[PDB]
Amino acid sequence: PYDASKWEFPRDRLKLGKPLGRGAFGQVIEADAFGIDKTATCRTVAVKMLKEGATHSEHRALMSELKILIHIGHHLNVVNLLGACTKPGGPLMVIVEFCKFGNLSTYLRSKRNEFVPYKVKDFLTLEHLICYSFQVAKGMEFLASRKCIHRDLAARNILLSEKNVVKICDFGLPLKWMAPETIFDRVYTIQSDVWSFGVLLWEIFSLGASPYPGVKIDEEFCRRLKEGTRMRAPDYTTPEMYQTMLDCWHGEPSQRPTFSELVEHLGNLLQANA
Ligand SMILES: O=C(Nc1cccc(C(F)(F)F)c1)c1ccccc1NCc1ccncc1
Repeated sequence: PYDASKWEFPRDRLKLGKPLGRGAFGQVIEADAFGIDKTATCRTVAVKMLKEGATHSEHRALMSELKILIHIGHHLNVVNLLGACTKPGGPLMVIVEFCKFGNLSTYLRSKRNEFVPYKVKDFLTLEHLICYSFQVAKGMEFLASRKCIHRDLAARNILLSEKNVVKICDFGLPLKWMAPETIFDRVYTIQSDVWSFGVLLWEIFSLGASPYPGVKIDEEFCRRLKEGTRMRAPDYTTPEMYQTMLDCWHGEPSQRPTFSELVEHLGNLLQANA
């Protein structure tokens, strides 16, 4: 059940602004929420709202997401729920903390000319890339502990906040990030998200490059994946990091590492890079 006293926010205390994403359900927009932090301050927030012409299935989907977000709770590497507009008088709105710097893929592409493996300014290092990977693994380990499956784990869903802090989100087909059991059997598990994490590692260590470059996405691509074909090492990877991708891309879901194993593994690589 939904706790109104804890999550209900007044529509009049919200000032909608610049759009961030657009889907068939509605849109993600940037807004200013006045006194959302049990105070009288102004906070910039991200709002997911339904269009005027909305399906009952669309309303159920946004309500489910609100319930999933209430269930998740707070974690530093997961977008935090601040409120909701569920009461009649306007459209259904889901309010989360805003991430100013956008998605990691777009950010890393803008920093290709600003990369050095290590410092002996506004530059990325190997430590940064391992840190982002580590933070995503931590947030995914938390989602697994709350018995949640992401369904769309990709760099476009990894947002960057202040102090190099990355947060897992969901703006919502994405065959490049999909595990073989998800394509061929439609099985969605936490182990199929491990496969997606491997693709996300490739995105991080290629500095925002698109997975499977120049490869046609169809039936042949799918048959090659099932046959054991894998992506070659990206341009900015370490040998250990590429092996971690290959472990995530194991054909058998049970033979892939868990997010808890990846947290420990990436945590040690961060130490070893120093
Ligand atoms: O991400 C949202 N919901 C969500 C749903 C399911 C799972 C998870 C997860 F990933 F956290 F488990 C998160 C979300 C909700 C409301 C508005 C924007 C949203 N995202 C885009 C955004 C853009 C800029 N700044 C912050 C966020």
